[PDB]
Amino acid sequence: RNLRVLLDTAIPPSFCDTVSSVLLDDFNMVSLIRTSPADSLATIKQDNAEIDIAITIDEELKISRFNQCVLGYTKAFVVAHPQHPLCNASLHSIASLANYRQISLGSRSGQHSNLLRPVSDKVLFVENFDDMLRLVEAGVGWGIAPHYFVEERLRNGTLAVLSELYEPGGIDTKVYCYYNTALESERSFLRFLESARQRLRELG
Amino acid sequence: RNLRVLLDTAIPPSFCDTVSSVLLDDFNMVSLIRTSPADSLATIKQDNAEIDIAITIDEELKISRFNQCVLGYTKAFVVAHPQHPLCNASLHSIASLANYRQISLGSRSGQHSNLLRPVSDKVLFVENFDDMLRLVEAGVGWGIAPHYFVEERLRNGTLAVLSELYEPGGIDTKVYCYYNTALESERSFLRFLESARQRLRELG
Ligand SMILES: CC(C)Oc1ccc(-c2ncc(CNc3ccnc(C(F)(F)F)c3)cn2)cc1Cl
Ligand SMILES: CC(C)Oc1ccc(-c2ncc(CNc3ccnc(C(F)(F)F)c3)cn2)cc1Cl
Repeated sequence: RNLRVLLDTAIPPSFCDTVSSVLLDDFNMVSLIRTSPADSLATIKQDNAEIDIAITIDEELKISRFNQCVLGYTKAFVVAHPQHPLCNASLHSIASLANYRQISLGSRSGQHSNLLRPVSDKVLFVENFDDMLRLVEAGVGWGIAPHYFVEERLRNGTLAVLSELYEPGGIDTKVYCYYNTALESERSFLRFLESARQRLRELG
Repeated sequence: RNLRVLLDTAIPPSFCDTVSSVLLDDFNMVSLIRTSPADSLATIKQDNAEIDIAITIDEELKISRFNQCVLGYTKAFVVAHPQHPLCNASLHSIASLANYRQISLGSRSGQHSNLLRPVSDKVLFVENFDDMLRLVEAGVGWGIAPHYFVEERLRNGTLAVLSELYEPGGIDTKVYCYYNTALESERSFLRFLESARQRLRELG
């Protein structure tokens, strides 16, 4: 039968690399789908999408018709222009960053998870990290981005990090894997889980 | 828009690993499809399948509505049971292997490419390498298989190689990449080509 895997934008692509390497060996067709973390959960719930596996950071225990396991952790950072105001203060709190503009990830349904619910009251919603960064690089605000996006930008100084007194080394965020009940009865999935887990570990 | 990549069974899975790693970065949805090498070409020709990229070993310059490039080489071997008759003779020719039973890959359309057209006159068609090997291990005949299938079997002695005076180190077979004209105008594809090429090289 056909499979349809979903990976949110927070998960780096070299992960879907190793996901498809494994699943094809014991399948016919594997469809990889990318979505904003704000849209990931809402997508699988639609019975119309026939999503069989979802791999995202958003959290929910009330998801129905699916199950839930943990694959590992990804990494995120609070970034802002190097000359952005809050780099002068090595001691900026949540209530201090809530008074500036955040570049959040707006959802296509309007709902906002407790995960990606913006922190600031002055917010400017986007649908993807590429646009979140095009703004943050212009100094329009700050935002929380995956490590793989802000990796190059941080090394060459186009972009600085604000989240080091909060959590040194970046904000670790669980990657979860929702999966439809029927795949419980199958090896390859268990083989995929063990490989996906060892795959997210190697990214540290 | 949506993409649908096709990989034949002769190409190992860790290759579709690196194919999807690259394409997703600059796409929304990538669908990976596995097919017997005998069925690969016939599939893309069907305009009903909406195949956008095909990656197989079968050869044809008259393919219409597509283009054609070369990605690298895979490897194959002529294998047979270790106690199979033709291991006694270190000097078996094509006309000597044509008198025994071959386990070929039959096609769903009946047609047989000049590539996978069986060599022997006594042939037993299968649709996949797993069944080709279940027979060859039983000593029902010999067959031409990809390196990644007969890798473990050869190391632990469950299966021997007959194709070393023909071509030492295994029969190298070009992997090609057929691709629809519209993708000519795009970077990621050129980025995919250069990565897929360096990916098949690393498998040597
Ligand atoms: C420096 C300190 C004073 O400020 C902050 C520290 C931490 C947080 C913070 N909020 C939400 C979460 C939940 N997880 C994510 C939310 C959004 N996106 C992502 C990802 F980028 F991974 F996709 C992950 C994690 N951390 C917010 C602030 Cl403002
Ligand atoms: C030892 C010698 C005396 O015998 C032989 C030597 C070589 C050949 C031979 N024939 C066809 C081709 C074409 N390429 C493939 C055909 C089928 N399958 C595959 C793959 F496995 F890769 F998918 C590749 C290559 N080689 C046949 C014989 Cl009998």
